[PDB]
This record gives sequence, C-alpha cells and structure tokens, in this order.
Amino acid sequence: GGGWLVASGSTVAMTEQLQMGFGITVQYGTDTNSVCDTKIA
Amino acid sequence: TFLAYAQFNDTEVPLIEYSFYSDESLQYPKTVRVPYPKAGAVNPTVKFFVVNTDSLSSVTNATSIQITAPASMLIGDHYLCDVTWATQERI
Amino acid sequence: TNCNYNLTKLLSLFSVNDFTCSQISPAAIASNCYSSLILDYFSYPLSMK
Repeated sequence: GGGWLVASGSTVAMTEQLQMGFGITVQYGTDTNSVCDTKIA
Repeated sequence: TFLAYAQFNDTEVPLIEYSFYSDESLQYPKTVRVPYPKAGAVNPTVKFFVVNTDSLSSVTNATSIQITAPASMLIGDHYLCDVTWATQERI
Repeated sequence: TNCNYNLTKLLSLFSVNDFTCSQISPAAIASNCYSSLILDYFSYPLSMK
C-alpha cells in the first residue's frame, strides 16, 4: 500500500466479577434447519 | 462541564543532576534530579484526555475519554503544542 | 452446524445483565431452528454498554 498503518488502544479497569460479551448470528433456510432432516436415523 | 488534561511520560528521558547546597547547616549537599531531554536525546511522550465533570460520582472512578493524536503524528516522535476550546462541546 | 442447544446449558450459568436483538427477539433466539449458529465471545465492561 505504500504508507503506514497506525493504531491506538484504550483500557478499562478490570471489575471484581468479570463482565463478558456474547454476539449471536443465526442463519435460517433454505431446507436444512438442523440446530434446534437428511439424517438416516 | 469538561476538564481536558494532558499526561506526560518521562520514563525514558535522561536525568540532569546537579548539586544544591542550601542553608549553611545542611551537612551533605542535595543532588537535584530533573528529567531533561538534550538535543537528540529521548523525549517525553504525551497523551490527551477529557473528563466530564458534571457526571462525577463517589460510587465510581471517573471516566476520562482519551482523544488520540492524528495518524500523521503517530508515526514518530511528536508533541502536543496547543489546546483551545471552540464551543461548549467542541475542542 | 448440526446439533442442538439449551439455555440451561449456558446462560443460567451467568448473571445476564442485558440482552438485545435485531430482526429477532431473545425469546425467539432461544426457541427457533437454524441452519447455522454463530457465537462470538469476549471480555467486555458493562460500563461501555
């Protein structure tokens, strides 16, 4: 690319308990919804 | 409403040292040490913050938002040379 | 990809503080059937909700 990459980072003091984050993405369709039909059993 | 502040870091800045003799009764002279960069030496670094003083609280350590220098500065040694407020909410 | 899931399995284990969705509701996100399921996790402060 020819220049520089630059970044900066910030912090937050750790809490006593520990707090977390969870992101979810679900995908439906198109004929295979198998998290709750082409299985043998 | 806001209080903007700078933070300087002299960690790697060389010390100048010199004697202070003081009053005739001080038996051993005091050696004064000052971080002082000479031409070419390692410089202090600077970071910039703003705190909202209206939302302070004793329940909670204040939150200082760090405002980061432009990219053209980040690539090498720089200084913060001016701080001017434009409006109640512009800096 | 191909399995099934609880919330007894991994959500009563935590103290849930906030729960937001888009084009779905949390109730649904617990109920429904999916072709695919993605779970990203990280450390993160409530202070930056």
